[PDB]
Amino acid sequence: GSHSMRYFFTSVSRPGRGEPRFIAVGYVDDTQFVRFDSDAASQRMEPRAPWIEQEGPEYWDGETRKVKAHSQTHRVDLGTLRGYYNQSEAGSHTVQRMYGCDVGSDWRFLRGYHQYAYDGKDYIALKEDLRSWTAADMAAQTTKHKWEAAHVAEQLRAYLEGTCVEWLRRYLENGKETLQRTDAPKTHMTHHAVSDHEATLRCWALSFYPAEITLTWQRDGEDQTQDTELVETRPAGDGTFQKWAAVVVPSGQEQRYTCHVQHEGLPKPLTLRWE
Amino acid sequence: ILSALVGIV
Amino acid sequence: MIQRTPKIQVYSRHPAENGKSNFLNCYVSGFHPSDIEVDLLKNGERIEKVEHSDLSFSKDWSFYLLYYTEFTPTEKDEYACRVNHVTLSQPKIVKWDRDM
Repeated sequence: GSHSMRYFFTSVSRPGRGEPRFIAVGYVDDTQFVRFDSDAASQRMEPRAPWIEQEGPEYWDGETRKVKAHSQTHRVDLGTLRGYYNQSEAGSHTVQRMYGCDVGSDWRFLRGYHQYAYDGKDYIALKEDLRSWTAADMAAQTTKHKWEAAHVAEQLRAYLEGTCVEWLRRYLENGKETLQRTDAPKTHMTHHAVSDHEATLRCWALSFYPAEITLTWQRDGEDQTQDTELVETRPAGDGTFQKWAAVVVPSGQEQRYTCHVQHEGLPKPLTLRWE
Repeated sequence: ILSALVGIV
Repeated sequence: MIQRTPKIQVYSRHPAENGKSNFLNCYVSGFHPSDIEVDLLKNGERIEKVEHSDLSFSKDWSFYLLYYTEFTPTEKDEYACRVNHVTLSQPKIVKWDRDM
């Protein structure tokens, strides 16, 4: 199936409290593999997945050096943005950056991303043609011109279409056992009477990987989108995910409802009915 | 791996 | 500035079976800014040995973190997750229900 690799960077200023907090994490699909925490003792890029631990010191020394360069860039960015929007040097602010690439089921380049946000709001992003930019406001346009003059977009497409896809593949290979696995969800339902005339029917999807999944409830085969309590897909903590969906059913009508499950790990969609 | 260059805003 | 309140889910890694070792999770997501306080509680008491995932965020820039701790559920022990964030006037507490 499809795959992706992306780096997430969060920078938070700490006025009068010293250096800005900086955190970086890398993911291949839904598995995190590296991290860097400006407040940590090592001051180095660190492994968060078993399959990346085999990389030698050359890899860790290199990534530690580049991630520190990122840290410094965002430390300069915080001050610049503070200036662009004429803000008090006393308040705390946040800058986030995300970039990466997607490859199809054929492991071939599908698309590249490079987005930036200031205080949780879109600031600037690289368009899909990897040649132009989307500037949120006037401050962003100033950054856009700067990046255009420095031919930043060009350097980004080379990384996104080359290096990014190349290393993603390498990671997928080195981590075949983890990254290339598909754990079809384990499913089951629970029934709990809220009153003498209504009951809760909950549909569970457990231990599945990857995270992408579709879980719905239907009544007489019709969608119940608005009468369904659907929770956000969540991490189990062991690399797998979970999710459930529930509907309040009039006692005696359990048979009219069906749970539907779709996942890459299931050759054919599942349909469950309490009976 | 991370990208090489990182220009400021 | 933007402020998004955290969604909270308190659950166990594996189905709950009394007497068997497991992991108690508290997943907080969709919040912003990142400064957040999250604690796991056992019968009202703050659990000391609690770890959390590295700060990351979704497509819409909102953050998400997984706080977790090893535990062995029993019939009488009650667990809950307490969270505080700038968007909450009072710390929010969500009880653990082995059915959710």
